[PDB]
Order: sequence, then C-alpha cells, then structure tokens
Amino acid sequence: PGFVGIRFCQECNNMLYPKEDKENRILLYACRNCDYQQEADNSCIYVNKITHEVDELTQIIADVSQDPTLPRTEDHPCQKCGHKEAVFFQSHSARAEDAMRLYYVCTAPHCGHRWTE
Amino acid sequence: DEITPDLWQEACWIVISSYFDEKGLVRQQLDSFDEFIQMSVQRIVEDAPPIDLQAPPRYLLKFEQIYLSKPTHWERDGAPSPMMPNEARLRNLTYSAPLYVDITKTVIKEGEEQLQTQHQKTFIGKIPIMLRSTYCLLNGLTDRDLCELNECPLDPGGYFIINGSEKVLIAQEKMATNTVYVFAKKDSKYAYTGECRSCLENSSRPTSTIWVSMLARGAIGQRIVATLPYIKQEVPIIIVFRALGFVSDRDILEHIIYDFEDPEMMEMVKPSLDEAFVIQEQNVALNFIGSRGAKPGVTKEKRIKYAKEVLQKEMLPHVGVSDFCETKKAYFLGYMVHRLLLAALGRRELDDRDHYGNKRLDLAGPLLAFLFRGMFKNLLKEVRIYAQKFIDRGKDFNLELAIKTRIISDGLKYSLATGNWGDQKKAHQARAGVSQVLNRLTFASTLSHLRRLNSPIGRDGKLAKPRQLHNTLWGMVCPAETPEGHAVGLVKNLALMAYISVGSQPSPILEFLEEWSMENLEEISPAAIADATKIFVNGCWVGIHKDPEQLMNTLRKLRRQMDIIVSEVSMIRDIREREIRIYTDAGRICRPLLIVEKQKLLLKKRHIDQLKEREYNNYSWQDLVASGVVEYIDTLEEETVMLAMTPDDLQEKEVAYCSTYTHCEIHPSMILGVCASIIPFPDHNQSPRNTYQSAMGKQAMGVYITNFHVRMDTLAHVLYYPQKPLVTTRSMEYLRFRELPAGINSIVAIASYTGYNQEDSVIMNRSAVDRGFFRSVFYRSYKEQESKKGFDQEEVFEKPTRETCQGMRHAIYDKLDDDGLIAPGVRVSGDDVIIGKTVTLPRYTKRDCSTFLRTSETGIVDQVMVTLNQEGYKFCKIRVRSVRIPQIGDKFASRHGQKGTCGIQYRQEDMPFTCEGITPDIIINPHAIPSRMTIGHLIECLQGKVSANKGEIGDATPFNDAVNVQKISNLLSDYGYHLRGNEVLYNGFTGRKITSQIFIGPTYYQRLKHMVDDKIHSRARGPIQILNRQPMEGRSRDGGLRFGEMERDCQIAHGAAQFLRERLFEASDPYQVHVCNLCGIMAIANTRTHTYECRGCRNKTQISLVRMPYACKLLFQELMSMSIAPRMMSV
Amino acid sequence: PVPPLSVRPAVVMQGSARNQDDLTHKLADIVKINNQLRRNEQNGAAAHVIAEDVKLLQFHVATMVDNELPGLPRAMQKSGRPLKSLKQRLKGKEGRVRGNL
Amino acid sequence: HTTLRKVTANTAIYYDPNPQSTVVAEDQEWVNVYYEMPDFDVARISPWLLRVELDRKHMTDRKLTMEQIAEKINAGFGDDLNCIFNDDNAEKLVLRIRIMN
Ligand SMILES: [Zn+2]
Ligand SMILES: [Zn+2]
Ligand SMILES: [Zn+2]
Repeated sequence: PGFVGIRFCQECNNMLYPKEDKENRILLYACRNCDYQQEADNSCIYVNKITHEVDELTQIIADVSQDPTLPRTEDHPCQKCGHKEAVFFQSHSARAEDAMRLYYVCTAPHCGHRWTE
Repeated sequence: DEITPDLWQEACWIVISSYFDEKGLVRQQLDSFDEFIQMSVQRIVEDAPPIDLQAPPRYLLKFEQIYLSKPTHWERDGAPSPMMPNEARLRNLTYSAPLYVDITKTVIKEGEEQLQTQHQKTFIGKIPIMLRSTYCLLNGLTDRDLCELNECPLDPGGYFIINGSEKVLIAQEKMATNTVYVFAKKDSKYAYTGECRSCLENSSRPTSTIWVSMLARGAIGQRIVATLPYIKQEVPIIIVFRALGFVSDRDILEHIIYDFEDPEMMEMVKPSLDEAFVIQEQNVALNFIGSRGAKPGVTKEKRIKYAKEVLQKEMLPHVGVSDFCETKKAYFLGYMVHRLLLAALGRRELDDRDHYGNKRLDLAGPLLAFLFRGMFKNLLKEVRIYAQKFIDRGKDFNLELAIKTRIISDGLKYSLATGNWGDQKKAHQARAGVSQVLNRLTFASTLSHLRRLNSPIGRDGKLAKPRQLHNTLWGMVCPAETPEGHAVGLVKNLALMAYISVGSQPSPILEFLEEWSMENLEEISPAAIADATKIFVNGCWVGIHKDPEQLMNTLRKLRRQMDIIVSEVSMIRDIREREIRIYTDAGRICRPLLIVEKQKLLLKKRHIDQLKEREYNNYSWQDLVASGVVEYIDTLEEETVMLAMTPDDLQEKEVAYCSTYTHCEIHPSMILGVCASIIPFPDHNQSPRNTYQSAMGKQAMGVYITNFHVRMDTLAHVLYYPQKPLVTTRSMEYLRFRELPAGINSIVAIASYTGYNQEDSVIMNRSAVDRGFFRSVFYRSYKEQESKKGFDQEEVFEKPTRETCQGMRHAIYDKLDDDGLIAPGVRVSGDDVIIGKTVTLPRYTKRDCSTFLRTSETGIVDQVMVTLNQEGYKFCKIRVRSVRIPQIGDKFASRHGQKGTCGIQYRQEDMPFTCEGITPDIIINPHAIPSRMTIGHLIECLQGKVSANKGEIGDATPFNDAVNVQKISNLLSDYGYHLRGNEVLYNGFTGRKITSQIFIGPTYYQRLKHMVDDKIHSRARGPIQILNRQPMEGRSRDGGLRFGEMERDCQIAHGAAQFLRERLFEASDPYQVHVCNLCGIMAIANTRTHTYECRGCRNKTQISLVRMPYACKLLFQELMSMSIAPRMMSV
Repeated sequence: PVPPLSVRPAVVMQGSARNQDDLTHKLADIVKINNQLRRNEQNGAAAHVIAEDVKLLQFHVATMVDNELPGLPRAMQKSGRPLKSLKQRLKGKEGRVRGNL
Repeated sequence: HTTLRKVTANTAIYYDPNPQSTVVAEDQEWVNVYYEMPDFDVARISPWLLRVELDRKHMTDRKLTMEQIAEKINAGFGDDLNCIFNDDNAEKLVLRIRIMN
C-alpha cells in the first residue's frame, strides 16, 4: 500500500486537495486557492498504518557509528564492505514494544551500512 | 611518560590539589560577582535607552561609562575613607562601593545650536561588594595582610556584608532558556507541547515563553497550535507562518519538514494546513492574530500593527528582535514544530524536566543583574519625571538633583538584607530565600552555605520527581548533602570540583563558524537542511554544516588550546539528530575531567612532575587546562562523553567494555560535596546515614573561623580542644578541616554498659569531661543603640536611678558603669542588666529601657565595643561568654549519622577498662549499628586504632582499593591487639572481666549545637498574649507549650474530660462574660456598682454570668464584627 | 459593626509609637470613604463620582471581612503587606478555632 | 473490550470508480465473486472505497471473524454503509467498505 504524500499546486504552491470528476468518473487533485487541477497517478488518498510496521533501519543514519558512547562488536561483520567492527544499539523509539531488537551499523567510513540480526 | 597505576593515586590527588590551589571552594560566587561588575552593570547601563525629553529645547541624557571605586565610607563630616569589612561587621555598615556613571547631556534647540556637556563620574548609586572579589579591599592580600586587618586567611569570602550581617546569595535553579523542550502533560487538552523560554543575549525583559502544542486526539486529525505571548487564544502555526510573510504552503513545509521523502510528518502537519486555508495572506493572518489577542482593535489597522509588534518583539527574542529577521524566526518556529512532530511520531524522546543539562544556576552575578536592571530602570524613570517637571517650565535642570541615588543603593541593600528578591513594594510577588544569613557555626557550615544551590519548586509541592537524585547530578551535586526535612532534594550542594560557568559572548565562535564552512540560515535553501547538521549557538539556529565530525574535532581542538573558544563553552554533538549545540551562557554547571587519547590519558608524567613543583615554576591548574590535558564538561556534554572511572578502565581487558573512552575521572570521590567529603568510608554506610551526617557536620562545634576573637556574632560556639581526625579523607585537605576541625577523637567503646546508652544515646566519661573533653565556649552578642530620632524622645546610655526611671525592674544595676555599659570580666546571671538605657518621657522625665541578659544564661562579659552606626548615634555591642561543659542531654554525633544524647556520665573508675587501663571516652550502644548499617563507623574505629598505634593519619577516602578491612586488621594485629578491634574489658564497678570482648577504639566525634540547657523550658503562670489572653510562644518569651488539636484528640480518646477542660480552658485563658438571657448577646456588667444591663433588650435583671475561654469570647466578637449573631442561650 | 478595642488592640512598641491593628486601619479607610460619600451625597458631586465612592466603600468593607476575593486587588498597607481580614483571623490552621480554641 | 483499531492492521481510502475493476490487484478475486450476483443496490454506490486490512494474530487472539465484524458495522450504520469481505482463508484479512446513497 504505502503512504501518500502531499502534492502542491504548480501556480500558487498550495497543497492540492482530492476531488472527483463525475464527468469522466476520475480522481483529480485540485487547489482550493487557485484553479489548478491534475490527474492523479496513485488513486489512493489516505493510508493509516495502525500496526505501525515501520522499518527502523530507514530511521538510522550511518553517522551514529561515530558515537563513542555506543557499544562496538567484532562478531557481526558487515555484509556490504566486510569491516569487522560495528556499533549496535536498540530501537529506543516509542510505539515499538519489542524494542530489545538490536540494530547494527558498520563503522567503516563512507560505507555506513546498517542491518539487523 | 605514562603515569603507571602505582603512581596514579598520587598523580590524581596532585592534580586535585592544583585545582584547589587555583580555584578554591567559593570560586563560583567570586566569578559570578566579578562578571557582574566587570560586564553586566555596564551592559545594563548601555542597554537602557537614552531618555529624550523636550517641551523647543531637547535633552537626551545618554549614559556611556561606569566607574566602581573601592569600598569607602562617608562619616558625618563627609570624609571618604577606605572601609574594611571587619569595620563594616562591627559598626553595622554595608560593605558597598560607590558606582559613578558618566552622563552626556547635549542641548539641541534649533539652528544647529548644539553643545554637549559631559558630567564625568556622576554618583549613580552604591553597590554592595562580595568579599574577596576583585573589587574587595581584601583582594590579593597575603595572610599576613589579612591578619593585620583582623581577617581570617581561611575565610573563603563569597558573601556580602549588609548592615553588619553577612549575607550569602544562594544559586537559584531555573530551566535553561532559548532551548526547545517537548513535554507531554497527561491531563491537558494538548497531547504534546514544545516550549521555549526565549530571552535575548543581553537580558532586558523577562523570559518570553512560546509554546507550540498539538491538540489531543478527540476534529478529523491532530491540529498544531501556538500559544504566543501577550495573546490569550491559541493560534494555528500556519497562521503564524503566514503572518511572518510565508503564505505558500510549500514555503511553510519547507521551513517545517526538511525531508520531503517522509509522508508521516506530512500527514501529521496536514490538519494544520487544512484548518488554515481561509487565511492566505500576511495582512489577514496578522489581523487574525490581533483579533485573537486580548486587546482586539476595532479597526484592523491597529490589530495588524499590534500583531506585527508582537511577532517581532515578543515571539522568540533570542532569534532576533530587529526587523527583517522573519526568515530566522520562521526557521526557528519550524524547528519547534519539527521537534514537536518528531516527539509525536516517536522519533525523538520527550525531554526530561529534571535533566541538569536542561537547567541553569542563577548565581550572584546574574541575580544582582536582574536587580540592577529593575533598579536602573526605576532610576531613569524618576530622572525622567524630575527633568520633565523642569523643562515644562522652559529652563535647565541639574542632573545631580535629578539622580536620587537611594533607588539603586536602598534597593540592592534591602534585597540582600531581607532575601525578598524583587522590588520592595512587590513584597509578595518577590521570591524569598535568596540571600540568606551566612552560617558561621562551623567552617564546614560556612563553606556549604557558600556552595548551596536551590530548586525553587516550592516546598509545598509533594511531587517527588524534582526531589529525586537525578542521574545527571553525578559530579555536579553532592549525592548525600541535602536537608532531610521538608526540602529534601530541593536544596542541593555543589560537588567539590563542580564549576558553574560565568558566561561568555558567542561572537568569536560565530565569527569562526562564518570563516569556517558553516552556511548561514538566510543564505541556504531549505532543501539542504535534510542531510546537513544544524548548528545552534546559545539556542539560536545560526546555520548548517556538511561534515559535523571534523567540525567538532576543530572546535574541541580550539577549546583545548585556549583559542577563541574559552574553556567553559559547551559543545554537544547530537549524532542521531544532526544538531550541534554550542553554549556559552552562564549558569551551566560543569566539572573538570581528564581527556583520553586512543586509549591513553593525555596527562603524562611530565605534567605531574611540573605540578609537584607548583610553588617554584608557577605551573598551575590553568597550565594543565591550557595543555589540552583537562577539559570542563557540562551536564549536557556528558551525554556525549564516554567516561573512565579510573585509568584502570583504559587497560585492555579479556573482554573490552568500551575501548573508546573519551575522558576520565580525576577521582570519583569528587562527586561528594563539602560536608560529605568529611565522612570517612562513606561507601560503607547506608546512604541516609551519609545524608544525616552531611546535615550534622554543619551543627558540629569547632572553630568556625580563626578571627573569632574580634567578631561580635549573635551566637558562636568554639570548642576548647578541636582535633583533626585520626582517620581522614584526602578531600579535607582542601576543605581546611585540618586547620579548623570540628570534633575530637574519642576512645569509643560500642557496648551495653548499665543501659544508659540505649536508643541512640551515649555514656561519656566524667573524668575526660573534667579534663576538657568536648568543652566549648558559647559567645552571645547583644546590640543596643541610643536613638535621638527627635526632640520628643531621646534614648541614652546611663546608669539608671530608682528616683527618675519609671519602668525600672527590681534587678540591681550596680554592675553597670556611669556610661551605662557593663564592663568586661563581670559575671552576669540571668535577668541581669548589661546596658543601662533610659528614654526621655514626653519616675519622671525618663523611663528605663535597659537591655537584660537573655534569661537563664549565666555567662561572663567577654568584651564591650562602642562605636557609631551609619547615621551616627552611640552604638554598643556586648559579647558575653558562657562555658558549656558537656552534660546529660547534650547531643553528640560521629561522622556516620550516629547521633545521640548523653545518657549519663561515669567517672574513670566507674567506666570499663582494658588490661592497660584505658577507659572509653564515650560508650555507644551496639543496637545503633545493625539497622543503620553504618559499617563506616566500625571501619573508622579500627583504622583509628591502627593510626593511633602507628603514628599516622588513616586514609578513609571513599573508593580506595588499597585500603580494605583485612589490611587494617592485619596492621592492627601487629601492634598487639585483636585484629578486629575487640578488647577484653573489665567491669569498672566490680573489676570482673566482661564475658563479651568489647569493640573499642578512636572515632572522631562531634559536639553539636543542640545542648539541653538551650532547650529546657518550664512555665507556671507567666506572661500572656495581648489579643487572646493565652500563654506566650517560646522559651525566650517565657511562653507555654501548645496543647494542640492532636493532644485534644488524644485526651478525648482517653475520656479525660476534666483534664481536657483544664488544659483547654483553665490553664490557658479562663474568662467570664455576662450574657442577656433574652438575646444571648454579651451584656454590659458593672461589678463595682452591681448594675448589669443589655442595651439591646433594654433589660437589667435577666443577665447571667458565663465562664468561657477568652479565645471563645474573642471568636464570638470577631463573628459579631462580621454581622453574625452568636447568641449564647443559657436555657 | 465596628468591634471593640480588645478585638483590635493597639500594641505599644518599644518607644511611645502606638501601632494600630489591621482591623483599625481598615476601619479608618471605611470611615474615611463613608464620610467622603456622605458629604458627596450631601453636597455637589456627579453621579459617577458617587458611584466610584460607593464602589470603593464596597471594596473596603468586603476586604475588611474577606481579603482574598478572586480578581480584586488585595487591601494593602505600609510595607506592601496585605491586611489580615476577619476571615483570615479564623480561616484555618493558626486561626481562632483551630489555633486558639 | 476490543475496538476495530485493536484488531486492525491498516486502513486506506481509494478512488474505485467501478468495483468490477478494482484499484488493487489482489482484491479482484473476491470482489468479482461477490459482485457477479446483485446483493445490494449497485446504483446507490459511491466511487470512494475504504479498504481495511486486519491481522491474523489479533483476529485469532479474540476468536473473531469477518462475519461478526461486518454484522457489527451493518448494525451500527445500517444499510447506509455497505461492507463486503472475503473468507477467512486468504493470506491477508481484508474487508472493503463503501457509502450508500
Ligand atoms: Zn493551486
Ligand atoms: Zn560496512
Ligand atoms: Zn439582651
């Protein structure tokens, strides 16, 4: 499914709101400030992930490998670069109950690969 | 090169000693005051606007320079003389220096007829001076010079003398400013709230708090609002953004959402956009803001102007208050919204209110600056009125007469004298407890009072969260020293190496960031903020950077080289969120730490070598800091630091814990404060015991100060024979406990002997007490002055006479001299007269107003001092001396929370004795140990036995693996004693051996201020209060004890109705009234003529006598005052 | 009803200056504004002037029997301390009922 | 107590103009298996669809089935809110709502 992003008008740079064209029976995205209209390409207007199945690997950034206060391990080598050392840490993010899961990051500079066991 | 472990315990303590040679214990007070005088006063004077006044001629009156001379005093003749602090203490003067300001008045009328007249050094006020500060006459003086001036060289200073009273400013905690803090209140309409107490760099107004909240779920989604200042209605964030000139939704989300690949943030901001679509232009948004405000202008023009002024001045002043700053303010408000969304999306943690990285300590300097801003503003106002009333007449005026200097002088003096921190008129809005009377009971109490912090949460509050010992207090606040009463956790104390930052300007840092590859916030495009790292300086988002790591490396190198970045500047890199926050402002508590290389200290052996010869090569602490070997780390930068508790942690281990440390503790024992640093083996006690000792070291007797012979303190206790502890910690070398100790090493036996030490009591040796054991002298000072306020009535010191004086007690006045003052060396008993003062009447033409002794004292007059007070009438101080020999009921304590009163005193033949005839000085009960778990008491006793038998001083420093109980026992077994400190004792009464071998040895005991003779009190028909005819309150008033509500309830449960009536009616306030039997209202009785009548009912026969408490009669009359008719109906 | 002198004793200080009770100062204000209103009704005064005088008299009486009225300003005295009205004299702890009876 | 959120995995609104050719590809089987016979007023159909995805774990933890859920929806909102659903056999527990007019 995936989320749906906001899209803005091409004239007033205000957000385009959803609207339906009965004549063609087709979804349109129209600005309620100017008189711009656009043919939608997703057909989906709203998405709620109640389960919150978020891949926290996307929230991690490689720069965290520079943190002296994070633990490092030599037991989980990097699959992308083969570096031995890697920092690991827990989710520590709200809305995540099973947050004892460990996320690893490669400490090699300019690799910054992140993964999970 | 490397310091090996075997040398480490020396090296670290050498380093610590260097610190205390450089800084001291009251460095925060002195540095705060010095910054206030050097910088804050000048900034406050210059930041005031020039007062332009005109009817025509006009005058600006610009203040340009300040001059603070040394402290001086002006006599009645007016001769300025340098005033010494001891003279201020004795004469009840205020140790203040005059502040002169240069004023420039230029006349501008017309025709370019301009001429400037400059008044150099216009006396603008008097500022009280902190002792031992740069502007103190005791500055830079040697110990010989201080002793020549009758000053103690060990006196730390750090306090003011206002009217002879030593006042100490307590550091006040407050939430840090210019920082966004996202909290979540459980019981509120908002789910999340992001607040920012914003305040411009150079303070001129209070903190303007801005909130950016999210409405709790349950229209369609979660709406973001903004509670702007001076506006009593929530305002949508989009409206605020449009009012700042950002009308397009794309621009607003460019400022709020920096990563457009994230639809979660987008949908969570979408409700706010959907709620603000009808408003789409800047003027309409400003009109909406003005309309939602509490002063809605009928015309939209003034509404828009008011909204403009609010959004330019009151909204986020720290971002900038000038015009054209809307871009910076928009970026910052978008950052606030971003932080709120990150909290609501769970991507960031809510901020902790208790984190000391989020707090600031308002010290003497920044507090006096708040006072000085208010007082200088009031002064400029008064000058404006005075000059206006003259130029309205079209003539010149004298600014010297316009400047009524009493504003600044009396304001600072009043505020420091009372503690009510604020204007004297706003005596209830003002916050008390600042500026307390310095505690001079013992040197530890003085040091701790000078290192005292205060959390103004309010003692009434019963939420334990602010009282809890937060994790972040480590190294900054003593974990132990805190009052155990109603202010647990609120009143705190600095740790020994804790330094509160004094403040610095961010200008050099910002300039270097400009020269460095940082990009300003107005020059960037928002698309760059995604991957870039934000840079905040004192809360202001100033720009962004691309490689934060090597930026942090550069900045840390700069701070460690004492380059443009000064040592107290905090530089935190948050990595997961890409902020780099730099702080230079004041109030940041920090502590020094040893920097660590790859896995090594930078403190090599050469630094220890140069520190050992500190007194020859002038290699000091500052050279250690300048070498890049030591660093001050604040609470907020500790979050990014990986500490080593000892260099042993830097060793490569079979399983490495960290292997990437960045700093090291100089010594862990520096987490303790002044009073906890006296506890020996505090890590072998239960922590409440350490807290109780930290409180009780402050009531311990000793020698509170070396120059006690010249001080006329109201109360002072000096111990005859203070001793340094046989078992000491390495921190007391800097507390000067060895030079001014507060106890005696007592041979204490923990035993059950006769039962007179049960339940926290002690048996003392009467023979030891006869030899001066724990004997003290109590000095009490009485002050008096003869006031010639007016010719109507004048007081005068003179030996009263029975024929002229009226209110002359039956006590004899023969001890007085013809001057009316008793002489030193005269033995004075209770109720005796020490000053004969008589006041002229309007037993004729003069009444007796003599000063008696505080009753039941029985001392000897130590000395009498006569001088003139500020206004200049005769002023007397009499110090009376009373020897306090310890007795049954006097409170004693060890350094482990083991307090108790003397149960009984036995002579040396009555006490138990060892085979070599050693009797204990004190016997304490074994039952005081097990529940309390004060094993430090036992280890100190054993170590003290070893120390006394070996001829050394035991090392009881808290965390010392080179000293454990087995080593001490092995040492003690070498001196012919049982290795565990037990001995066979013999019964003193019978001489038989005691079956159980007793644990006996030297322990450092303290005699506490709480002597029974100052507490014993009795009453039998004494004086009564005026309003309700009940016994007075207090020993000093010869008052009665309160039979309270709980006593009433207890006696009701007992069923003792006559005893209850005796206590609540007959022993307190018996009274009689006459009541009308018809209306039940108190009648008029005339018992001499026997005529009783009720004016109400117009009867004089149906009156009844009623025996009621006087308080009940007073209650009924105060109800009749309220139009209530309490009718006592006797039928 | 103005209470007797026992309810509001004039305590003499160390000298001859007789300090009056808070109730006495408040009654002084009440008598001042009462006389002022009496003359303003008897002699020339505007209706709004009499209204302001009546409002101030109301404020004085209310703050005599109860000083902590929400919103209204507290009845002040020298040194900037609010006066102790009859209600605070017996409101709670350390009042007449709990503190003296 | 169990609300639809406690057992729901994720909700979404689509613009499906004709249910015969749905926007999603994996929901084309059961939608046509439902639509080949007229069960409701197809004319009174709105192109706005509301697809909710359940999760097998919470469905099983409460012994709940799409039948009970659909009955509860059609009871709370009557016939004004049409709901359809597949069997409890597919790998994804999904049910589709539309608004009736
Ligand atoms: Zn548009
Ligand atoms: Zn890698
Ligand atoms: Zn009557």
